[PDB]
Amino acid sequence: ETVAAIKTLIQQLAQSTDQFGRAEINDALRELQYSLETPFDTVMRMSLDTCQVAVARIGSDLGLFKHLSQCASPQSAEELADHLGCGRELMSRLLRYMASVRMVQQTDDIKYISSNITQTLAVPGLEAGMRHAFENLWPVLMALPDFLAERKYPDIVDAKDTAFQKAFNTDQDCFHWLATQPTRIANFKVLLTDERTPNFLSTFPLEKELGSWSAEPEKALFVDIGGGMGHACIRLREKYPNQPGRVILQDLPPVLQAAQATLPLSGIESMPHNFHTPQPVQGAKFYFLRLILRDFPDHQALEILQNIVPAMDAESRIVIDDGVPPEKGARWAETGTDICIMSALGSKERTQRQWEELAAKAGLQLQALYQYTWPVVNAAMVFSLQ
Amino acid sequence: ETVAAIKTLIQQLAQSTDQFGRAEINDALRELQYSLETPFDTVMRMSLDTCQVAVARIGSDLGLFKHLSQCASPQSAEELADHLGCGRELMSRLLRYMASVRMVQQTDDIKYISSNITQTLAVPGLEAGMRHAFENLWPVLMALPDFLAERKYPDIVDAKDTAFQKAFNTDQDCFHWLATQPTRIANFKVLLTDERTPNFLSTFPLEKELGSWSAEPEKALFVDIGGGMGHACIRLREKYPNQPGRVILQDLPPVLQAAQATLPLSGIESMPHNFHTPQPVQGAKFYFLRLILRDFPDHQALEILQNIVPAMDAESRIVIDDGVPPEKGARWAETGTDICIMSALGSKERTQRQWEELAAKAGLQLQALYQYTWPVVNAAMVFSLQ
Ligand SMILES: Nc1ncnc2c1ncn2[C@@H]1O[C@H](CSCC[C@H](N)C(=O)O)[C@@H](O)[C@H]1O
Ligand SMILES: Nc1ncnc2c1ncn2[C@@H]1O[C@H](CSCC[C@H](N)C(=O)O)[C@@H](O)[C@H]1O
Repeated sequence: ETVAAIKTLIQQLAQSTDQFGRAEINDALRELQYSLETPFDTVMRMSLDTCQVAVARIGSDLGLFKHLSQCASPQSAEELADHLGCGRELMSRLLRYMASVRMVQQTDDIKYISSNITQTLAVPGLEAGMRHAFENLWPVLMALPDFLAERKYPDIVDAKDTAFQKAFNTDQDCFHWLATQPTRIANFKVLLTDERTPNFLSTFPLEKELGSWSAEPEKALFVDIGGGMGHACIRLREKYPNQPGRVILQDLPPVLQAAQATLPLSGIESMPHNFHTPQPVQGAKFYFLRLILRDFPDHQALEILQNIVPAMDAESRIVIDDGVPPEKGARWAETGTDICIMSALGSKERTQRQWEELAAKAGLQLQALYQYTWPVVNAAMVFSLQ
Repeated sequence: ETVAAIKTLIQQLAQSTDQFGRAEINDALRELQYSLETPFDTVMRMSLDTCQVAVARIGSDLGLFKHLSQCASPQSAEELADHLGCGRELMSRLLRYMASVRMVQQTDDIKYISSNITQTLAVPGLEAGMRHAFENLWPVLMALPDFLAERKYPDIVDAKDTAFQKAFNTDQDCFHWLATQPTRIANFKVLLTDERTPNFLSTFPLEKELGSWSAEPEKALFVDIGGGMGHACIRLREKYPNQPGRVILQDLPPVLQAAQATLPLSGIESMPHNFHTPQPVQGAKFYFLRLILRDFPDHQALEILQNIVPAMDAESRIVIDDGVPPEKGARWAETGTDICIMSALGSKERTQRQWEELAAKAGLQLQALYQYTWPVVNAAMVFSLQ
């Protein structure tokens, strides 16, 4: 059949390229889908695609993805239902739906095996992002249209006056509201254990950027500001095991104690630091900010940069590792993020020119930009004092 | 470039087939996307694809899609913002996101024109379907995971005990509650103006099913039970304009009122009738139920059928026009519908065997099954007395 032939050739093209080529193919397949659906199909697609997150959250509550990924033969719906404690008819209907969207696979004797998506949802860090989206993002998006209608469609600029405050009936911003929320801290801390791949070290020419700087007598090579579990520090020490200089993970105390389990015995310091205060480490080569500034409106993002600038020597650099969407033709993964951080945080995705304008207000100029993902661009941008 | 070549060749294959083949290709493109995405891509897709309904809702509130679909030239974001009463920065970011998911088209000089999806969302009945998804379906899906956990995963069979009651904090079932909400019933009435295509008359062998039936003296040929705007009656009269016999649209008076604008001035009777009460028309050739019975659990669906059966002749037929999902390999459109109607109405999609089991409890037997859509199957099922 022509359908089998299409799948075979796209599969073969996909395996004949790298992860960025496969991402480009997937965006093309998505664009083809939208161009080819009928009007009624469009409305059905938009209506039913919301089911995926709800049904993933149920499968996660039942432990279904973890169980199915460990099974060694196809499982019947009754076997899964009786094992996980689910009603037989309910489980059979959830599995039929999951099979239709490849969350599981259905065999021709109507049994079930894991798919690539089953394996994904069984990973704690990824499972946690799905649960984050259901419990924290969905309420904000559900509130955005009426929030904007009430306020007469304002440009959102303040983290304490956006859809989040209407959706959760609070007056705090996300950061502070979450502390008051037991169940959501546990999922968030699990979320921080996910490590995105690839990372900036795949294209960052660290030796070229070192240049005229010296680690002697005891200077810091790398200060990871808000570095979470410290994945950037770990990958840096791993890739450049012979480069001298302190490598310092900076974050809040509760996150730093969680990171102790995973950090190496030696080579990475843990330093409690609130990045809304002056940077304590002086003259470091790289002050590193990964997925930090995108969570803040320009006013607060600027204050974070101004808190680092007085610690910089002439050879110091601020490295912002973040999304850099293009000026036109932006893709859904970076425009969707923009709407979400608008609605929850009052912040925004920034083009290269918007990053430069923000950094110029802190006294900085862009020296170099090292993309490491495509077609949705994440880049390490290297800034020095003007 | 490979991506351009894939789009060219899929587009050419799509143009060469019919709507059923294009739907087959679209399901295959979806399956390829899901198998080719990375684990991180899966979570981002699940997370962000719900932005689409939220942003469509906003563009609907602003009249954006209706406006853009009437525009004779590309519009800048500033021109749209100022025309529609939206903040310029807000409108720019919404348009960028809409273009990235083909809800509009962005030009090379960063202006905006209608896409196929813009035109769809400008259609009142299709727009109303999207607004229904946002305001009615979304809160029920949002409530389903916690509802199932509280009741430890029951099999849902009661229309007054499902996620709908939790989501809207009421003890009414969905049908009664909707009537007490003026803006929601108003949207619903616009929703009824959308006419699905193709319809059952494309494969229904009317003359063979009629045989020698005579309309003499006063008999009805076609009774459209819960017929809405009467599309099935209108199409029947248009395709067989010389077939004698009355054609009767039965619904509740508020819906029949909205139908008068569209009905032909002669040939179709509007008869108020509650299908939970005994059927007034005796001895009709066809009692027609399109997309009625899937809205009810088996007990209440049985009673609707039992209200008709005493009116039937030996020649009378009940025609159920509804989804007939396969025993295996069902598609996302028909399984996702099953999960939505579970959560909001306590009902279910039914396989052919499940329809026959239900209809036998009313003393009916299946005589013919006429599919008219593929690969998601809708069929007219013709039942007679045992
Ligand atoms: N005021 C503050 N001072 C220092 N760290 C903060 C902070 N507010 C939030 N954070 C931290 O900022 C991080 C945001 S997510 C961390 C992402 C990390 N840079 C990475 O790419 O791996 C969290 O670890 C959180 O604990
Ligand atoms: N108790 C009742 N008696 C008669 N009609 C009812 C009813 N409850 C709901 N309805 C009607 O049933 C219809 C369901 S949707 C309409 C579907 C229609 N058969 C078609 O496909 O074209 C609505 O028009 C609604 O007004």
